[PDB]
Amino acid sequence: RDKLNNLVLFDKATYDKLCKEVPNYKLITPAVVSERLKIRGSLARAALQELLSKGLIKLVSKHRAQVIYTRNTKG
Amino acid sequence: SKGPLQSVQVFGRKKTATAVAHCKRGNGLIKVNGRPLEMIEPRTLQYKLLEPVLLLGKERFAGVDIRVRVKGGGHVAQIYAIRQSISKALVAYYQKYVDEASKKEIKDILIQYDRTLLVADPRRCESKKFGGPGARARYQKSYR
Amino acid sequence: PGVTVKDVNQQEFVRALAAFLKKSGKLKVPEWVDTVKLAKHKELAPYDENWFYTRAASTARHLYLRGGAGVGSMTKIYGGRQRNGVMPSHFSRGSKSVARRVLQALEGLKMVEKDQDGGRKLTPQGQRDLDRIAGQVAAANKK
Amino acid sequence: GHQQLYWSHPRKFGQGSRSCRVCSNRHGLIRKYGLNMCRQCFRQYAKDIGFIKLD
Amino acid sequence: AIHRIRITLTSRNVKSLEKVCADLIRGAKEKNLKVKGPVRMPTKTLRITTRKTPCGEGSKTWDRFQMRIHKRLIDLHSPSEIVKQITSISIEPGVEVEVTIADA
Amino acid sequence: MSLVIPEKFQHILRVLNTNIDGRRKIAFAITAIKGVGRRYAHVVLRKADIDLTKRAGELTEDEVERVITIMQNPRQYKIPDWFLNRQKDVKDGKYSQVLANGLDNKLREDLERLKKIRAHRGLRHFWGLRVRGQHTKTTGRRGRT
Amino acid sequence: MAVQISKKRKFVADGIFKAELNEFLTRELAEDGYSGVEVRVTPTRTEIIILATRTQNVLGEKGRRIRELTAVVQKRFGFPEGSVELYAEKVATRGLCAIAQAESLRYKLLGGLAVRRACYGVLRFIMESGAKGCEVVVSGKLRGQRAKSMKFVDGLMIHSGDPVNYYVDTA
Amino acid sequence: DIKLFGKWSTDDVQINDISLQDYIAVKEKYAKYLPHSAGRYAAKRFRKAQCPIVERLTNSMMMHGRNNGKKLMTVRIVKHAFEIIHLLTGENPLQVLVNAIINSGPREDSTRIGRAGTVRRQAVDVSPLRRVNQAIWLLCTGAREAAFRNIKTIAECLADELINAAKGSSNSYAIKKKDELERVAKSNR
Amino acid sequence: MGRVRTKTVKKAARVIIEKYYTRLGNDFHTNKRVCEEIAIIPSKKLRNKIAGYVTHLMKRIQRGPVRG
RNA sequence: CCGAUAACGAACGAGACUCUGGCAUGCUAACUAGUUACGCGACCCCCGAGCGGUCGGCGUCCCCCAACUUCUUAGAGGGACAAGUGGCGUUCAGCCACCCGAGAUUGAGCAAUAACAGGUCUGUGAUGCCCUUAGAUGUCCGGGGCUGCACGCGCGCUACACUGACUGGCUCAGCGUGUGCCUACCCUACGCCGGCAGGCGCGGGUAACCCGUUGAACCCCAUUCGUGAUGGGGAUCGGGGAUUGCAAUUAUUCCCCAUGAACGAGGAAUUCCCAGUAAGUGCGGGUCAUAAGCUUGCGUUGAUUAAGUCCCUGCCCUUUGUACACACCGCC
Ligand SMILES: [Mg+2]
Ligand SMILES: [Mg+2]
Repeated sequence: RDKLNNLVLFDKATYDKLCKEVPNYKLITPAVVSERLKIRGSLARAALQELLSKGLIKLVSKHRAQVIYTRNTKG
Repeated sequence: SKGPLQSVQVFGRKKTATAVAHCKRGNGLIKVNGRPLEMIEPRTLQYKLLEPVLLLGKERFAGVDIRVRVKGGGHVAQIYAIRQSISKALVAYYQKYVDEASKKEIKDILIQYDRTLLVADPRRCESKKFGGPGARARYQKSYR
Repeated sequence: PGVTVKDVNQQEFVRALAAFLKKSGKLKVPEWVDTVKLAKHKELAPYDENWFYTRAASTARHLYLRGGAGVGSMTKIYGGRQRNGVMPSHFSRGSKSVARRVLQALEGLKMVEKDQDGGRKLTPQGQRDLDRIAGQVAAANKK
Repeated sequence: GHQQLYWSHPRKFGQGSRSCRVCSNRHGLIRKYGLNMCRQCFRQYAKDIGFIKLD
Repeated sequence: AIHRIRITLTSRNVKSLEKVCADLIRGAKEKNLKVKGPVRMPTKTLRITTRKTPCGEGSKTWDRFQMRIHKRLIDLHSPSEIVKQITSISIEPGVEVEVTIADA
Repeated sequence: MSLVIPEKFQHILRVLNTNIDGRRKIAFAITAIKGVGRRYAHVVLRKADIDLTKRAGELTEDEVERVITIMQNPRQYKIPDWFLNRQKDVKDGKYSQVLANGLDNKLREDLERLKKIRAHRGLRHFWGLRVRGQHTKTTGRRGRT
Repeated sequence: MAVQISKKRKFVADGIFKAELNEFLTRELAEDGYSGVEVRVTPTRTEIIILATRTQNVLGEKGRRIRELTAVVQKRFGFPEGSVELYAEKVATRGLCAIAQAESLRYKLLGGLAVRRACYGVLRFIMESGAKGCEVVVSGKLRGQRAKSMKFVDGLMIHSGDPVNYYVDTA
Repeated sequence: DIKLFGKWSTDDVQINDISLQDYIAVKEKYAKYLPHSAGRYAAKRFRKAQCPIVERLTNSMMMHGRNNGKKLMTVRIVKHAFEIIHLLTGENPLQVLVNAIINSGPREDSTRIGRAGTVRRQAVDVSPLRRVNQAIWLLCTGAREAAFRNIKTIAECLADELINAAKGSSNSYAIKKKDELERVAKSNR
Repeated sequence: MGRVRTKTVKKAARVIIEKYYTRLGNDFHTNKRVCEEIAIIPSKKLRNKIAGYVTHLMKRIQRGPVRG
């Protein structure tokens, strides 16, 4: 536990990492995306609203301090 | 048909926040300071505002025009004042212009859901004393 | 089903009014909108670029809610919490020149006129514009 | 000396421009409601003015 | 006128204020001048909080002094003249009376 | 917008004589330059017409040199007079924002000017004591022991 | 209006006038059995009534002293001329007035009576005049250099609560 | 029918042990639309027993100086936490909270004054009310130090604190402290 | 707790009971309505407290020979 | 308090008392408070509503040209008493629980005998004695000092951050003050100039009439930030601009632009507190020509825990021991 040196902009290694399993688990929040992709978190919010625009992630809450996303329903 | 003079004016209080509901015969609507009931500044307490309506049903509210004015207190004190005022205005209207059978079998739902919907909270404040920052706390003392 | 401004949420209402005021741009926007702070107690300039239109929309909404408000009154609305650094915080008022220039741009758009006594209120066609925008934002929120 | 320096120092304001209307003291004055009375003198005379204790 | 007068009574004690506001209006009723009702203005509470000690040594006890000022307004309105009719005041020490007209 | 990192994304820049972190936003990255703060950075970006929602590392050479020019010469780009640091200079009386170790040597020359004229403030600066009239009885102990 | 001050300041000034007049009358009429002062103020004129035991002594030769005090209270507060009248009233049951009895005790002690006998006489006179109780406390450099206090109390004497204000007279 | 926060019906929630079924207040007589009611629950002893446990969690979640009146903020925190745990688990957030309380309440503690053996002279079992109080306090505390100095917000921290407590995984501060208390009491037997 | 009556109310209650046993009754309001004219009570609180003790003592009297 | 009883009869204190908060759709009263209704209007819907909705827009004590007091105000009154029920109790004094109730323990003020070498002679034209009294220890004037800094301690304020900071929008108070005997110095609406601090004219208010519907903060709703001594913190320090004053340097205060220092929750120790309480949060008064990190009050948000004990620190009563009586900080 020294520092996080989190990425501020995506790269090739993390862009597909985001796109191919983030809309696959139950809880998508900017905090969990940041902590499991080692990115900054403003980047996480921006990426999540881009994926909202693409329409492959379903928003549930949209609160100013706590926004919650989820994957689309299967079946 | 066109029966006039069907109105009551009933107040409710919560921490020096008074709210007067003017219940009146007409189409069913409830407004607070000219604004819709479901539309208030602390929208977290929208359920507290709609609590009497959700408890009793829109049918009993369908024959009343209610306008509520609040000129005191804070935000949540205002919300509690409005909900108490609406409940008390409805029970006063049902006590005067229709039977106390209906008055009682709405008052019981109101009571054994929440007593504060019909009885005001007497606790207001407490004066600060000259030994501490507040009513009971004292300034920190030292011995050495 | 007529719609007034009191039947719509004031937040997206003032946002829509600001957007309309931007798109139909006839304001007297001063030359110092890119430098000044909106109040003495603020420590950064507002993040949004065309904040002047949002502020003018909010002033028009407040004048609809109650008339006769002068520059000092508008600073009383737009006052805030001054942190005062190491000293305990207090309350400060808004920028007098900002409020004055917003009001002057409002009577430049002639939707606001001075009263017989002090302060200024909305003209009937300004009230008409506010109500029309309230109705359209109500329709947008509904459907 | 003469009139040009005996009382020439301004006392149009400040603590030295005000004194107790009873004992001519310059500390602990009460100017509220135009009382202009010392802190101790007010306790002495509050019964006579009419300031009585209720709580 | 054709006169309409206002009489305001202010003092420190409710007993004397009430008895003046009662006997004056009773005299008015016996002297058939229709009375605009007595308006009781909100009480002025002059509060002074002062340290008890004359020294500054002790447990920092503060003595709080209150002065309650109560005032009432009675409007005397008659079709005929008023001042030439009512001349007696019947005012005890303690209470202060002020009479104005509708012009003032 | 939320793309991959651009190819010419330098992680730190070289502005004047100091480096600034390109990882942070542009409005706060150039604040690392002495003589520049949040307000000054925001106003110079606003009058440089650069999107504030992008990092300093993804700016290009033309944009960064525009920022350099506006920072160095604020008067001719409608920066208002009351916004500058060295306003009404004690030496030549010319209104100028100071941007670099020029600020350090200007502070140095002003302090040595005060010491040379032997003013009370200059003497306090020489002795290392407070110069704004603060009470030195109970505070400021860490700077000495 | 602008000429008249507000009600708050007016009542405070009335209290100040009462206190100043009472202090003046205490320091002036001390030997004449001063008991109290009552002011009846009207817009037309004002009446100052001095409750004192020795009315024939507070009134000098053909009212010379009462005229002098009327002129003094005229000039100090600056009333309109002929708008203030000073009357002297003899108190009833002077044994019940703590001010008069304290002044008489002070007179006796200044004369040189033994404090023990003087306090006993004051207490006996008060209880003969008829009261539920009395209490006289004398403190100071009695006997030697070291100070002492002697308290002589008889009858009933409440100390706490509201009724002390209108039942116990203290001087 | 009541639908706390507009959803999450209360009638399906069942308390698995009878020790705390007189002190958990999720049943329909205590089901409320919103966890905010100035009910004077501290006026008399054992009045907090009939206070709804969501109200109790809201009241105990607002601590540490900065947050002593911010009950609306705490209500929104609880609402977001219930949303998160519903998405993460699929069952009733109220059921998760009840299970967390049950698994967090320490069945015994130790208390005395004299010469301490390990911590206290005597091992003493606790009351159901103390179980509920200690469980709520432990859950809120664990969420607080989970959310203090990391990017993960207080809503997610409270959410996964309840998630871990409702199962028992030694990953939650509440049941870690519960196990520590149980071991201390067992040693002080 | 702290509802013990004092001599001021107890003695007055016993005196008015032994004086007006015929007029008094087991109703607290009726007793507090006879008190204002059978006795001069400076305080309403004192009057109603005495009336309550009178009700208690009359219940005790009708159940047995109290010392009054 | 009941009871016993060589005591009987009393007195103070406690209680009682006064103020305060909570209920009174019961009474009186209101153009310096309003409400309802009606009439002019202004705007939306006009598909068609139309006794539709909003208005802190104008009016109906402008005197005939509406009523009423629910809301506000303040007076007289009422109301709560362990009163009713169950249990415990010597079936007494009372205690516990419950119903009905606004309230079944609202906070203060006052407050005994005896004392302390407790504090004030720097509150007094309260004062004994002593000192000084014309080169004054009187008094006045100018300047400086009371701020001065290797250090230690006390009451506090700001923080250490994401339960947050910034930006914008929305939205709610109550105490209480306001133009002066000396005495000069009031609270301020509105308009205009300035980016801000401020300045310039027009008014109102001696006040439920004006500030003021006190558009307070926290909070709420959206934006940016992203775990870094970072957009946390704003100490230190430079330059510049105003305000008060006769005078601002040892910076009075305020404003603007730069510098972002310690500080990442604090050892041993220790303070305060039981319900609208602690705490967060602002606003009045006092001080005030200039001004609050202080204090005294007010309102807003609003809990965790506890209904117990004598363990620590103490207090009261009884018995007991004493070589103490300046009384265990004793004595020896
Ligand atoms: Mg008492
Ligand atoms: Mg910043």
